[PDB]
Amino acid sequence: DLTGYLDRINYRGATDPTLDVLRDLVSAHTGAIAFENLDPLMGVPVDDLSAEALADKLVDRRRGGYCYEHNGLIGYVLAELGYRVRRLAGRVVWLAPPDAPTPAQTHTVLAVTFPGCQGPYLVDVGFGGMTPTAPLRLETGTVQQTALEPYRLDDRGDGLVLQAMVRDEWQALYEFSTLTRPQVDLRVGSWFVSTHPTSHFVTGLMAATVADDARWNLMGRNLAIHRRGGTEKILLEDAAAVVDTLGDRFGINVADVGERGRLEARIDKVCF
Ligand SMILES: NNc1nncc2ccccc12
Ligand SMILES: NNc1nncc2ccccc12
Repeated sequence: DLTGYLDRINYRGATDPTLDVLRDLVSAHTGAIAFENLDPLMGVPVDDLSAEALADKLVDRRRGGYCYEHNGLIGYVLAELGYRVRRLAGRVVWLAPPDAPTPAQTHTVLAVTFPGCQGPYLVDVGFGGMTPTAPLRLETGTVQQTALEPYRLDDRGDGLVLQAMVRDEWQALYEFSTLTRPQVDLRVGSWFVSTHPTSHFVTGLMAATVADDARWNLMGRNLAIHRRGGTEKILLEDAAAVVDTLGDRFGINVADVGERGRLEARIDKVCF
């Protein structure tokens, strides 16, 4: 299974559990496998978070996925390579004020260590739209510049909060505990966010990729290309054009979802 994954992300480097390999893997993964919620949008739950199910979808079938699928898959890969992987749970606070109601635990991230590491590293390749394209030092206060935006971790209560410089200000993305969460808890969270009528992944369409000094973000029919210099926004004309963008620009095997007419009609009723 390891080979199939490495070919999918077009990785060619060494496979020893080191910092450089972790960097190169995260970079290759985020540039190759899109974030998408086509399953929950089409009424297909994300329930099965085993190595076999995630590799079947994200590698063999050339589909994307969301946080549970992305960090699930890379978590299994890193474990096989010799990294120590702990799975964590998070609450998403992006664009919300500090007095917003407590969000559900619907995000999952990884705490990663390896032979000779000075400290633990945060790995998150599943936070569609703003996922860090580098492993980040799991330490507070330090500004950590990536290939795209800079990131910063801060101590918030009994846990931590990940922040990123978006446009002109520091934005809180998600807060999380560093306590290990059992697989079953992650399944419960993934079920909620993929099946609940109020979930943004059920009511709408979201897709995201990086290629390579730019972010390609899609919210329904609204396509945004974020570069270091600025941002360009494209209003997609119809549901048919949205599907084309998902297949071409985002590299998703849209045929896997089923008949294109059904996907177009779902996008038409939801986004238009
Ligand atoms: N799939 N996990 C996620 N859960 N809630 C909100 C999110 C917002 C952006 C990206 C991923 C998210
Ligand atoms: N470097 N500061 C930055 N701040 N906001 C957005 C960015 C997007 C791409 C690259 C850099 C960015």
